[PDB]
Amino acid sequence: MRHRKSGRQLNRNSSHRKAMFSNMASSLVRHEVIKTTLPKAKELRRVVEPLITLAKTDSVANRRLAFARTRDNEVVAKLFNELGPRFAARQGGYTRILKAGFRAGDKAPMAYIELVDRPA
Amino acid sequence: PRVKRGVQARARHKKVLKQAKGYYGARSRVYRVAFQAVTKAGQYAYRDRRAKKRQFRQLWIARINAASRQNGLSYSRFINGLKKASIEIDRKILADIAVFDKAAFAVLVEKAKAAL
Amino acid sequence: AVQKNRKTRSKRGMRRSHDALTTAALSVDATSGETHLRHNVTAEGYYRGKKVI
Amino acid sequence: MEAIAKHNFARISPQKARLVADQIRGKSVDQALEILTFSNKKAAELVKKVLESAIANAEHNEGADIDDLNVAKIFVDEGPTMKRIMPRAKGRADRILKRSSHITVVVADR
Amino acid sequence: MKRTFQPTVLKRKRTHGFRARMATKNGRKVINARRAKGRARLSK
RNA sequence: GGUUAAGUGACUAAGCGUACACGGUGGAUGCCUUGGCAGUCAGAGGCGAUGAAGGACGUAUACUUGCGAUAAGCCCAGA
RNA sequence: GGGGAGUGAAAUAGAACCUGAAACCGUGUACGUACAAGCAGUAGGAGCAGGCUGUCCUGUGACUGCGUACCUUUUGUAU
RNA sequence: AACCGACUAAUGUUGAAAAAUUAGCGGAUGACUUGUGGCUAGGGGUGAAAGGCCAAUCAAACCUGGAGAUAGCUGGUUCU
RNA sequence: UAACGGGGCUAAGUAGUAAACCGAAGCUGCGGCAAUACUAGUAUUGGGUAGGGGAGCGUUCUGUAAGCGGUUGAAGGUGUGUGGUAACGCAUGCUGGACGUAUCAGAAGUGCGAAUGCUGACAUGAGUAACGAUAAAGGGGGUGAAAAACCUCCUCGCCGGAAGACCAAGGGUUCCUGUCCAACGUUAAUCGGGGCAGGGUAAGUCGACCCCUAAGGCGAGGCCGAAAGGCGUAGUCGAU
Repeated sequence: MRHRKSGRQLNRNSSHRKAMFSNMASSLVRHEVIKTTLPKAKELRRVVEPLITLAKTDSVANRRLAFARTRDNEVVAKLFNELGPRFAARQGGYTRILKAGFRAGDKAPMAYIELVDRPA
Repeated sequence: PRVKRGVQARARHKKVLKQAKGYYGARSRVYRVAFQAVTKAGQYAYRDRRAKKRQFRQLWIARINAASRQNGLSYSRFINGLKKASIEIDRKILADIAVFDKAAFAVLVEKAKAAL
Repeated sequence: AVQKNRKTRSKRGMRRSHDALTTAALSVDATSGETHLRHNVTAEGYYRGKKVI
Repeated sequence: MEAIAKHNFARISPQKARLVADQIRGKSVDQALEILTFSNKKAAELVKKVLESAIANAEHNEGADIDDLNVAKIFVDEGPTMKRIMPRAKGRADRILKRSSHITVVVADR
Repeated sequence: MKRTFQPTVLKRKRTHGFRARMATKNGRKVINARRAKGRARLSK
């Protein structure tokens, strides 16, 4: 029935989804703009935007939390050194999804997702 | 000598197919179904050439009855009247008169009434 | 399990009466004048008049 | 002025291609081109190539302008079928038909 | 599952080879038959 | 003329049918035949250790045909 | 893959190649068809559309009557 | 455990598979199991015996021939 | 409903009387055809399975025919018109591009809807099921006409007494490189065990060959057997 339920299965196990989103967040922090399928973009917001919020308060605790959720030291550094400071004032909506047609191979609805206020 | 059947075989099939123009589906396209169809059409056509003669006479009688009863006589009494008056106008004509010359029909009815 | 009578072309056609395709919602970008799927970026990277890619 | 492009022996089922042909039949060339551009159909890409060849043919082989052009006639005809064999279970083999299609587009300034 | 054809070359030759066919009367009958039929391959 | 009422009622075709036109597919038919079939009259009625039948592998500036390290040939005589 | 150009007597003789049937699949046009029940026709029949010029021809066929394929095998088959 | 096997169930039954998969199951230094090569051949072989097996075939293999066996049976049998 | 065919009926029921009418491919009328008798007319007759009998149509081939028709368009194909009781005939537009064939005879591989017929083609189911282990992907970049699938980088996951590395067998160029992407590849493919071309396999010591023999095979003479052969000595082969 799925009444009032949240979270897409994305035709995946939980452990896979968790892995996939951890990866995808790392990619988005690293490149600041990522092309994915639109449903994955929409889910990614629920993963990335909380990491950015965490990164607004710099602490050994919070860095370790971010590390736990990303397992990437380059990402954690960029989060706490760059992205947190950037989005300090901003109250949510750190990312932006731009729909971008279909993928050639499977005509999957695709979208760009990017950080807001990219210096580029 | 060896005889190939093609050219004549096709002509037979085509003859039937041409007779089955206008039938639905297979019955106009496919020889096996068309043949059956063209046969039953011939059967019906034989039966109906007979039954046409019955249907038309029923129609006339129905019309003559209408007209006679408008002129105050039953079909059954009108035919007897005419017979007794020695009037030998067919139902096909009577029914034509009942439609196209209502006055004449009334005359015939008046003649019929007198004979009864 | 299986048909007892081959289906006519008519009835086959009747089934495919709903098989027709519908077109995409398009729009034209203000700046680039490029047609695009409405709500989607253009091929040149515009969305609602701004270069976003 | 008429120009006709054909794509003979196109690897696409006529039934599939015909759905896209139905989308652009009677349409202007500019309108047809956008309809095919934002199609997700394989058929739309084959058909778009034919339509473009037809437009080219009218501009070059005739004297015409893309502006004054309509999909005058479009049709897909059954091409030859490559037969192939698919193994099924219990040693049974089924035939696969690889249908092909002949796509014809005609464009006309009228 | 183990299927019936479990080839070894040696067993193919010793059974169906030319020198095997030629060794026996009835084998030679086979070679002659195949040679008469026009068979490109007389032996395995 | 308008309003109202009553009666009546075309114009829809998602699709489908029939007919026609023009096509596609397909490869029938017709015409054709460098192949067969049945004979007649002749020939020759065997080939093989002087290594056959049939092959393998080669051979010219893949396969078929020919040839055999003298390898699509060498010699000789006629034509 | 095609369109021109060119070749050819012919290119819907263009190598997927003489002729090019049927099944089967399309596009176009006319007519019918969304209150109507069944071997799909038949006898009748309005309307519409083309011709020809309306007691004509062609196509379609609202509506009405009638009407349970074929073969085989059987005492007997819509079966 | 490997390896050999095949007791139960579910799936599968136009299979992934003309006998399997998954979970369990038996044997597991022996009358064990396995490779290579040998031998036995059709009223014949071989069988710790099920008419089992002898190339996905077995109360008499497969191929070719007799051979167009025979078929008081079934089907079918073509223009007016 | 469902024991009038229905509606419905108190007569539209039942019995009767009178005079009507409807009603069949019956009878009659009118036109036509045929069979058989008779003398062209009469008269009778013309449902039909198994089956008997009679008369024909058309096809291929031979003569007729070195004739006749044909590139000024044959056969075949496809329309149309027309004729006959029918099989079918004739004419003709278009297509087609070289044969056809009167008449009268002659001879048959002489007529197909069926045989769970045979061969090919093409339908229906249906754009349906499925796309072959639920070990799993995500992203950046590249090349390209095009990238979910190829290359590359960073992450993730899976096997690890194997899903790694070797060898024998078996296969046979699948190996490597360049190139191509039609078909093949259950999608696409720039990729491939696919196509195409070129290249690549180096031994005193590995293996084979070789020496040796096992089971067993063959087997000079031999023994035995209608023939074919069987068995077997000396031998000679035969690896695992």
